[PDB]
Amino acid sequence: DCPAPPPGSPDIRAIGYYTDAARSVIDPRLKTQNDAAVKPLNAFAAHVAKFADAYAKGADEAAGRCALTWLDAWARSGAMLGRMAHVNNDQSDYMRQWTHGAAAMAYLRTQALASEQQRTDIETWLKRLSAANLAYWDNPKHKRNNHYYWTGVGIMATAVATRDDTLLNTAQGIYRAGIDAIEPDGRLPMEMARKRLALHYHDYATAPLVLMAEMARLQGEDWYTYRQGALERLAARVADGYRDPSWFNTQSGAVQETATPKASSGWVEFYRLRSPDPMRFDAMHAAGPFQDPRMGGNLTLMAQEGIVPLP
Ligand SMILES: [Cl-]
Repeated sequence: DCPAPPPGSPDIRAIGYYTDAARSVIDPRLKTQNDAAVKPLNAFAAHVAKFADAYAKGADEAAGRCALTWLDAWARSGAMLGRMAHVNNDQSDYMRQWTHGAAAMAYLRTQALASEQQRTDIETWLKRLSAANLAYWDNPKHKRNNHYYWTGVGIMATAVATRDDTLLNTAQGIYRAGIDAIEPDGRLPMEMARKRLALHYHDYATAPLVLMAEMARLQGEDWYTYRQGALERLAARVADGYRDPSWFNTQSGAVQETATPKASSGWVEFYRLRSPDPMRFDAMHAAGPFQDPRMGGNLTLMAQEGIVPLP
């Protein structure tokens, strides 16, 4: 039931796989190469989320403890705190952002079961990852698109799990940077620049923003009041776009790739409970249930049961 914690190397060597300026067309050879290079990272995320979801079913404290054993093993090896090797882009940094998010979400969900040593080990590691991922964004040449918002997932989950007001403020700034970037017509310009993937990337940018706001409810706060309505305009564009892509087609200059909502689209499971117009999200909700390790696991269940199971 609990496989051995897998190796948590300090180092990452991921491979970018888009061929065009708009990062909208995939080179399948490079995608296959990247998949193999980052398999340990994706496997770690998938398993800690699987264990957290199993813990959330109840009567399975062993599953929660399994997630903590895996997290503690990576914390003790200094996983991801070494070299972010750069081959053709910053894919290694993006992988550290997403994997920190998965790890921090799993810790947030399972930490009630942590030993004293596991809390110290894991929290120290998650704070070191927060600082390292934040520092990446100090260079203004790193464009603060959806990768920046995704960085906020791990920072926010670490902030809540450690009750760190400084990290909570940092995460709030990242969330608000995304909200502030929404234009009156609902677009996020850096995601609209992704041609046939413009809808996909508006969905993918919405995901971490919603998840951050949902984690803020764990501290009693309602982040949807910040620039209230702006996130709704973006979310409504996404839902509309799955029905009729004509606005994304015109504004992006490309016919959108045909796709069903999946995985991280499960932000809708939370957001439909917050929106003033919930029923407009029914068609996206019907594509569920939604699971994404980078968001903590089963979004459909967490929206009903809460992100953190209670003991
Ligand atoms: Cl290298």
